[PDB]
Amino acid sequence: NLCPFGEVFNATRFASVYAWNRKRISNCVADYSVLYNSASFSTFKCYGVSPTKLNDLCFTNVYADSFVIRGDEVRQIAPGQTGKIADYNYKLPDDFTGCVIAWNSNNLDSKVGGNYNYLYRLFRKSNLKPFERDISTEIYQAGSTPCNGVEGFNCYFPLQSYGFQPTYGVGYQPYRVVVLSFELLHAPATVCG
Amino acid sequence: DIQMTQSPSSLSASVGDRVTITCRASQSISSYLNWYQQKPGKAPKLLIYAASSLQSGVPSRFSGSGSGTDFTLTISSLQPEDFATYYCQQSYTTPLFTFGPGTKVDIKRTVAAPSVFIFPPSDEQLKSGTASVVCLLNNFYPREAKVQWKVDNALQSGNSQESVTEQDSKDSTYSLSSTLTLSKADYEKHKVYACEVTHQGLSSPVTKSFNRGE
Amino acid sequence: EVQLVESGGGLIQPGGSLRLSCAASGLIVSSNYMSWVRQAPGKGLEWVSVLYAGGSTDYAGSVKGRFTISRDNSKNTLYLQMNSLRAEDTAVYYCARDAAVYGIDVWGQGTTVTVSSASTKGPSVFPLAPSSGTAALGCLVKDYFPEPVTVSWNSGALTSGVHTFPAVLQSSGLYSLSSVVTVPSSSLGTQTYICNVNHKPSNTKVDKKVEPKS
Repeated sequence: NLCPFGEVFNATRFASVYAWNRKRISNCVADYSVLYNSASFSTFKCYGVSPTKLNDLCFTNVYADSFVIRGDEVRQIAPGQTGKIADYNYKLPDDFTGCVIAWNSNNLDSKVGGNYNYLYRLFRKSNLKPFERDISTEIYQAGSTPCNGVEGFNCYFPLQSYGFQPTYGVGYQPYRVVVLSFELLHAPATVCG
Repeated sequence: DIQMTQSPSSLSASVGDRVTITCRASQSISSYLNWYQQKPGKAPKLLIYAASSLQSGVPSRFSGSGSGTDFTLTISSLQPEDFATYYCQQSYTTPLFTFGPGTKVDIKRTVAAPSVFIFPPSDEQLKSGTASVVCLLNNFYPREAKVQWKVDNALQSGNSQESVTEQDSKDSTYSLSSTLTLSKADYEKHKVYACEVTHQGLSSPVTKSFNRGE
Repeated sequence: EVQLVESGGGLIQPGGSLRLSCAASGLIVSSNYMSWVRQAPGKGLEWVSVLYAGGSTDYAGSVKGRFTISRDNSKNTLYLQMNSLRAEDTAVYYCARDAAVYGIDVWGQGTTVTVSSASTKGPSVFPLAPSSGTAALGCLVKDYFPEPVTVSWNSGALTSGVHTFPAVLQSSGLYSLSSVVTVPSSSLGTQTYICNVNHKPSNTKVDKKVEPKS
């Protein structure tokens, strides 16, 4: 067996950024040059590693996160970024080792009328820690008096929709993102080349 | 980046009218669009959020509508307190918001042509070495008016400043002054100073003028 | 109520520093997108810098590097440090709560920041003399700094037909306004017209009699 990268990159649905999906890759072999020799990605930055050397290396586990964001927003899927995505939805650590792979998904995730399936956290009291996943849907308490599940002044619903049609600008269109993380522990490495 | 635009820059209305401001985003922003009111010397007041929700404490004669590139603000029956300037703001790219350029709503009134007066520089000012020539446009409506300085028939470009009053509390008209600032040396090598005004209420442009030293 | 109280504006020389303060009551600064927004004279609303609830900052391209937004949760107070100020930072500065899709609903009161290298200076008062139904006359109030100057006519006995214009800023960095009035031609020989100028920053008070010229 080799690694099911096709069931993460080519999967039918993708997750919202705030509820990003994660897949744990183990006991398989992975050809990575088949990913960088696809020519089908708009973004493919690797950190702490070089994509070509990648098929030469071993890791104990590899993690594939995947989610949809907006065009101008792929800038935030980097170490050391700020903004509502990197602060409040998905944060990479300053010493990330792995690859951020993005591509244009305007063809599939942006329908006429609105694709309101894709959401993002717009309100949060404090920045995420790296690889944190906030799923609460509490009303957001911007004031000092609690909300008690009612929207209103100082009392905001925390997730907001993207609204993606197939007719847009450039960095206001939907992009599917896959973040690969490479972990090497004092344990039997199970993903090799 | 998203640039916002506003239908008419200024429009006139009477109390009890039904007024429609439009706004256009340079890219589809769904319905992330808010409307604001501003009166001179005070801070903006949120009127509409999310294109069509009425903000708390805002009269129900206010209402919004639109999604995508085009949006509209309606006032069903203009109240006297509604004469003000109205801005749209997009929140798609929060918190980096861009504002529209504004729409001023003033008080409609019958058309009135300006009374034009040209004022030579005083001889006091001519001692100090500068010459200020002033053109007054008095009690005209509507606000759109154009002033043109000629010196010995040569049209002047970068040496005049203009100022206009708020709409009169009791006329509903505007008055405007324009000031041509010349050196005394330059002032004295020319003869005919003229003020050419054009306004909707005038048949053809009006010219007041004077000859230096007469 | 919920209120954003602002303070700290004033006059400052180019290159100087200024610290704006926004004291919040009825919302928690630590929990909100807090923005600074400024409005130059006669322009519109421009976004300056923002303080995410999480602690991130962003800044307008034009102030990137000279300004720093911050807060003190103990005092529930938003701050803006303004260093290396230029003339074009002159604007009324508003702090506001950005509630994104729900709108910028809470606005501060304004604080005015004038950046200038001008010396404070009392005005010259020159006469705009009437010429040869209705005549117009006035005062040119030239070259004063800083703002503002107040005008009146015959010590307030004369208010009909008076127009005092908004001041303009000349290329020299001084302000200048005129004040005009329309009176019956028949009174020119008889009635005395004096304009009363007051400029408190320089303790200057002028009265100037406006006669027909000989």
